[PDB]
Amino acid sequence: IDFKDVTYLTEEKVYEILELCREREDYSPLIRVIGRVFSSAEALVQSFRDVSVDIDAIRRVYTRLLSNEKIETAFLNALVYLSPNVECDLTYHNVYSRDPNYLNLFIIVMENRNLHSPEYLEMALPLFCKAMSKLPLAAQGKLIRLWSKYNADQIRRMMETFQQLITYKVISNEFNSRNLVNDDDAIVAASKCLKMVYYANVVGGEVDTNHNEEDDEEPIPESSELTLQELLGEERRNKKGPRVDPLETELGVKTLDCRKPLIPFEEFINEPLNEVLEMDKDYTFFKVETENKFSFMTCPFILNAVTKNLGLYYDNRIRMYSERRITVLYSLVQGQQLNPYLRLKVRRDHIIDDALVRLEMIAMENPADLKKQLYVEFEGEVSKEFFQLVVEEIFNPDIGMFTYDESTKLFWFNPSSFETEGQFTLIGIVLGLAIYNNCILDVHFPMVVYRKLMGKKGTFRDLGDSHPVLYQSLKDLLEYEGNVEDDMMITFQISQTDLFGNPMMYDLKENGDKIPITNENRKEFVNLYSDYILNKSVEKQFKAFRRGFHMVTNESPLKYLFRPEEIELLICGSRNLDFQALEETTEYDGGYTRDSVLIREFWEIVHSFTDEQKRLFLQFTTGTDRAPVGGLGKLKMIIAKNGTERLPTSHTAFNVLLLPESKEKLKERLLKAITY
Amino acid sequence: IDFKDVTYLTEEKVYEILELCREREDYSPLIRVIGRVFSSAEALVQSFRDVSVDIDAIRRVYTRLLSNEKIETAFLNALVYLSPNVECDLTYHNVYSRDPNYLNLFIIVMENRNLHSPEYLEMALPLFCKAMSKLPLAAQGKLIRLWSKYNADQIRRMMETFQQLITYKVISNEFNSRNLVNDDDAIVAASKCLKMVYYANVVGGEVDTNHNEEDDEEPIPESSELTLQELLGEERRNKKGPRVDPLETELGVKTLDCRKPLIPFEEFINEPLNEVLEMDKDYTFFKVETENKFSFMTCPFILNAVTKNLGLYYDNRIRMYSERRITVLYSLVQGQQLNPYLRLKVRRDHIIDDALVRLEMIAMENPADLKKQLYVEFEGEVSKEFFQLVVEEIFNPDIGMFTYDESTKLFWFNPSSFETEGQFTLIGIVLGLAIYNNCILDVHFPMVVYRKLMGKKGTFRDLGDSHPVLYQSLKDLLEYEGNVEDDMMITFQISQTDLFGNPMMYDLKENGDKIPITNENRKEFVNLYSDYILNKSVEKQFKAFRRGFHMVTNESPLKYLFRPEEIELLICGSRNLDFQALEETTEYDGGYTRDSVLIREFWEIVHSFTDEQKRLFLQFTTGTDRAPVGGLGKLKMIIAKNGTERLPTSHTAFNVLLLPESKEKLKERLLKAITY
Amino acid sequence: FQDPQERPRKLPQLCTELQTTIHDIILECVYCKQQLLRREVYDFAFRDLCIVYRDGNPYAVCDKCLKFYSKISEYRHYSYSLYGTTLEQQYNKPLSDLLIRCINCQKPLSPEEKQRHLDKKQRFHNIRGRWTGRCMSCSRS
Amino acid sequence: FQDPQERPRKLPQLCTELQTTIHDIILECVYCKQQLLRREVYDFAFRDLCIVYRDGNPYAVCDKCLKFYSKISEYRHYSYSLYGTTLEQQYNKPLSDLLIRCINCQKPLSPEEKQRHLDKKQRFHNIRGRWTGRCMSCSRS
Ligand SMILES: [Zn+2]
Ligand SMILES: [Zn+2]
Ligand SMILES: [Zn+2]
Ligand SMILES: [Zn+2]
Repeated sequence: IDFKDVTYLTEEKVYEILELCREREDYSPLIRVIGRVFSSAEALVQSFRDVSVDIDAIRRVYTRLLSNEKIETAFLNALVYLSPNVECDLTYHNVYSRDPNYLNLFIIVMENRNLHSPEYLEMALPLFCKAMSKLPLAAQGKLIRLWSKYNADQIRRMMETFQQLITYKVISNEFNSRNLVNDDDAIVAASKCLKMVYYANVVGGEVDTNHNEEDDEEPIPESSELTLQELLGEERRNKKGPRVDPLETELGVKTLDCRKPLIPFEEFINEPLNEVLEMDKDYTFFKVETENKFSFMTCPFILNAVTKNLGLYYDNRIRMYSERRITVLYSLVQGQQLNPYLRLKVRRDHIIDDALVRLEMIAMENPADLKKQLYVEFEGEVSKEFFQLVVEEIFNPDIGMFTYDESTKLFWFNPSSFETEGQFTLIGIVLGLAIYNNCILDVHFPMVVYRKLMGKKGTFRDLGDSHPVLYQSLKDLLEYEGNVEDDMMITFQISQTDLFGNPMMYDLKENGDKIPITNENRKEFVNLYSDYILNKSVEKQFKAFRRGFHMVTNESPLKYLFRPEEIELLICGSRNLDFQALEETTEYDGGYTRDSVLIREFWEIVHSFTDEQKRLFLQFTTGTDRAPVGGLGKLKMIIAKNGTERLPTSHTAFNVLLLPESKEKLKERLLKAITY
Repeated sequence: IDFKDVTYLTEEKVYEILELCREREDYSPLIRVIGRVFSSAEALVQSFRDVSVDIDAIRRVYTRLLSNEKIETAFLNALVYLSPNVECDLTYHNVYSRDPNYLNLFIIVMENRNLHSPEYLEMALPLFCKAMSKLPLAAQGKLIRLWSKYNADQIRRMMETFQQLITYKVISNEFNSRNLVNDDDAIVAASKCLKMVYYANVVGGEVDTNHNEEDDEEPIPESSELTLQELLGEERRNKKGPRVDPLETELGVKTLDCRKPLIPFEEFINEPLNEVLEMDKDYTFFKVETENKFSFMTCPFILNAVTKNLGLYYDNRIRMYSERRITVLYSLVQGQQLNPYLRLKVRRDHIIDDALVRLEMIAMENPADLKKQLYVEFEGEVSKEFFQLVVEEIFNPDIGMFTYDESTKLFWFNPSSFETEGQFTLIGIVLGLAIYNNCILDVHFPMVVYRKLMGKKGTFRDLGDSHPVLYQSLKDLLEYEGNVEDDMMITFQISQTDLFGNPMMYDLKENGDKIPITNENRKEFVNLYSDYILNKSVEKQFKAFRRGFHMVTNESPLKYLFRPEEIELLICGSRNLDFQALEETTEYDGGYTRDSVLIREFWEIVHSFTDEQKRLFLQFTTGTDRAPVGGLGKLKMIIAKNGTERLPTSHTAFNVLLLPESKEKLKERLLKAITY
Repeated sequence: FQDPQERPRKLPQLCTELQTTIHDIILECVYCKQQLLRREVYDFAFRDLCIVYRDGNPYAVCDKCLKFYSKISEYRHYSYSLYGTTLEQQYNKPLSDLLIRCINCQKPLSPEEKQRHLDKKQRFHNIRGRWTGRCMSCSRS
Repeated sequence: FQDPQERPRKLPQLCTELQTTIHDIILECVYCKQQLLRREVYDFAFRDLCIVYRDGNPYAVCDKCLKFYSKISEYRHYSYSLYGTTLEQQYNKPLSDLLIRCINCQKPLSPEEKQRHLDKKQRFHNIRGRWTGRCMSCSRS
């Protein structure tokens, strides 16, 4: 009668819970006894059976049950004892090799809506996640492709399951550098569980496996490095590529291929992990996997925009520390002179024409040395403000490479450039050199520019943020009803304005005059013209911009860590403004301290001004009006009290400000120097 | 009646303990109550008063008391509570500046002979030692000079007090590298307490502050280093010298000045500290004093002969690591070629004449580079066996520098060398180069040679181990009774044999023929003739040997760590022989492991032979018959299994032995190669 | 010496076509153009190093530039470092079926040398997509 | 220029006897024999550096060899390193009454710079019997 040994939670167990809710009087342990074998290892292999699971069963089974109160305490304690001795069911027994049936014990446990109660996180839930994080590759692949058919709120509350755990775990422990964060296994697990949820939103959302770019021609390395591959005979085979997550390889999908997920990617971040985690050795866990520690950079979606550069700063430094260490070795054993920097001779009249033959020399002769740290020198007379000298000199309409669109307030690659790919190389290089040296720029690019760099082309979806007056005039074709041959006089040939002013007739078809557009190939007219201005009018120019960008950040994990939205806050900076964090990120060099008066005079003169004029000040200290990406005190302020009448000595790089040993004795001339 | 508030343990308290032992019936707490205020801080300042202490009182006071049983438990618990809050009586209150009276609370507590019971070491005794280790300098100076009047057994049982504590502390804890030994404060204290006992045996034993050498002419440094002192203007003032312990400076005495202590120095060693302590960072505590850690090399007497070189090996390595790092810098910025070694070109026919112009070039041109690691090269064709090529080539009578005395079986500096100071320079240098590179030599020097190098001359006491047939013939003068003018025909002039064979008449007095010896100036005849052969017949030759020795180990703490007895086991090696430690100090290089047969074949063929022939084998693996100083496995054996018929490839430096992949297939030719 | 299939790729493939023993092969480096040392001569066979053709000239390496430039690629092009276990789960192949060379001497890492890395848990090194290790001749101190 | 008392020892003692300002003093190094740089010129006064006489020639230093050879003495002749407290108990003197220079720039260590070492518990350096520190110009990154 009691049905103990046979499979639990079935429709037979639905009638058993219904008839044991019949005659409720003194029924205290019988419901937990008739749900206890649900909390068993092999009893969910067998019960409820590209899978063999009945989702149509269980999501009505749990509904019938909730007319009581103690069963969530009864569901809990069985799973405390389930989870370790089922963790070794794949750690040691390795049962996915033995069956594809096995996954069903996760889903039935997962669909409990009273998991929303936080009483599981004492011990119960995370070790259920740990074996779920210890699943093998194709085991995770079918599991994720099972979750490619969810609704968003099913993914949302499943996302909110692990996020609430990593809400719980930061308020659990005080983490330190002897109190390491990668040795705690649950946050390793739950984020790796959330990675599958994050990779669910890839394959569950908008998919475009097709419109990738031309595969980026990885740079020819130097004559020494080419030699060694011929010495090792591996000149036949090519590189296996960058850092690649295996779930990208296991599902065969890329997150770059995802246009829109179920719920957008920026919601999938743990923020309080970031503010307590040091990526100084988490990046050491990234390039060097360790025994009892795992890298959070292999779950990059959990990090906000504040944090993913902070490891990329650490990544470039180890490529710069090594490129310091290389020319150590060349002066030692080869006797070739110590060149520990990317020195950059320029003249302010010719900095494009200076750095073109400068960089393309290093882009030809020794392609390695671009990974050395940037160091700018003028004639006569730095590197942070150097980019500002380039940016409007490159984003000038008068230099002939870009157009500004006033409504969108963003730039765009002008396709009317003739033999300007050389100057298009540098804007790629300086875009890498800004990123690689971690500097901020005042750049207004559409996101399609960042979208096209990572490896996915421009679509109809990217056309609006580029220029909507074209984009509206093609969606209005698609949002029309009429017989568009008799209604509209539009054929495949168009009129594209040269900077002479004359629009140039371009048959996007093989004969755009001879074939017209109907209702059906209205889709085909978009799929030529949406890609026309965005991808293939500027295709030789963009690849020469891509080649400039690629040979700076190819060896960087920038493609791995980042999405094209995240590049925008990474190369273009942020528009926020803090000062309470500024006054605490200042070690007392020179002698001046915070509570003495001439510290708060800078604070009060910018707080007298509005935000744009505080940024007019912070152009001098940071380098530009654009803040560092995310937070403001991530670059520290630097004070200097060294011996007045004139303007204080203030750099952009080392963030210094000279100070004489009252409040309003220098501020008029100081703001004068600011607004000069 | 009870006498509570007034000063305790006095003769009034002697009659009080006697009259409270009168009528013993039910007297359980009264003796501990009448000894409790003895266990008080300020109550021993006042009681019992270059000092103001009554030793005549207390060493009969404790005698009258011991007719009972519970008072050693009663003496204990008061001192548990005394010791921390009296540790800050000089750590914070700093009472030695306030009085010289204060020291009396240590001595009264110390003279308890029931401290020999080990029940103090739970908590009680070491913190009594800690404040005694926290005494200031001149506070320790009078305290030690108070203990310059002890008997030996009073020092012995006081030595055995702290040694039994450091017997207790090693069996207390399992010490590691995360389980540091210098952060434990009691062993820091008790050894620093034992240092005073060790420095008691200096000033309590035989003192000779007078017969120091000529002050060793510290070498002229290189032209770069001389320049910087002229750039810093400090060419006026000289160096303050080596590592110097402040108690040597506080007492004004040196341990080198001590001929014989109360009980000899070699008894003052903790052996089980040495076998658990790593000097890898204890030497880092030696050159760099730290916050919560103190260097045991500042108590060098606690270490045996096994251990004091093990830090001196680490000391030379940091002088060799830096001298590697220096020629790193010269090839970098000066562009002067990487010279990371003391390369040594020789020809086996001329190695003295090779290394004389070799070393004296570096002893003149760049005096720094002798601290670089030794590297020997012949023409045509190493550095460990190189010294063996020098030793008999220097200790030959046929090379004309030394004589061998067959009875004593030791060498001696022959004073009959004419213009041989150049060859006397090298034997100093090679003696340093053996030590600095930590190599063992087969040298038979008298201890006076090591005695004269550290800074104390040769006495009558050192004459016997040099050559007793002279030494007996002057003590027999002193152990005679007769009127030695009418009895003995001896005047101050002597007959000293040249290697021509002719004895040379030498008036040791200003006119040794004209003044004869009587009973009184028989002392004066020794004090000329004891120093004659030992110090001043060879004085120009010994200093040229000293100058050779000095400019190799001046910057080393060899003078600090070591006594002239300890140099003998340090430069001359040891005559012990282990093999069980040899077979465990062999990591399996090549492929051969221990339990396979050809490992124990070396063991069994040397264990078939007697000891001298096992040393005939170990001349090939270590370098000579002389063992490493102290233990045998301190140099590791090295096995090699790489691909036979011929003799195995076996080095002296890297201790390698080639092995083909049975037991008696190669041993005849192997022992043949050994005994060739 | 121009077409790939006619010129030999290894010194065992060369020495008969180039009419020599392993000893008296006449060769010049790619960096230093010097007569290679005889220990260096023999290893280019054993370490299975591959013949460079600069201007139709069969070049080899010298060892002191071989260990140098391998240290250059180690410092300049280092992607990640992986356990010895982590290839058999991610490349999913036996390591003796895998061409992993030495990071210093560039001899292909031995079947027992690779099992040290699973025994003593020591990590490999990935550079330029290629895999590297530490050989037993490159394990002395 | 030969007898010690007639030739001046410092540039403030020199510049009047050698008839100049602090700016237009004509000097050559001891290592490089070059016209010293003007920041370098002014510091030899302020860092109180002392005039070398090679063959009766008043020599000074250049800074890049000054910081070099001070690093040489740091690496070659290093005796022990001591807390800022540990001089006032063992030398038993005030540190402002003590000539401690910089280990890098060889300016005499400032009375506030020495109190950093008792504040932040940072250790001095003894070399050649002389004492050294780290100045505030030599504390940037
Ligand atoms: Zn070569
Ligand atoms: Zn190797
Ligand atoms: Zn100079
Ligand atoms: Zn300085």
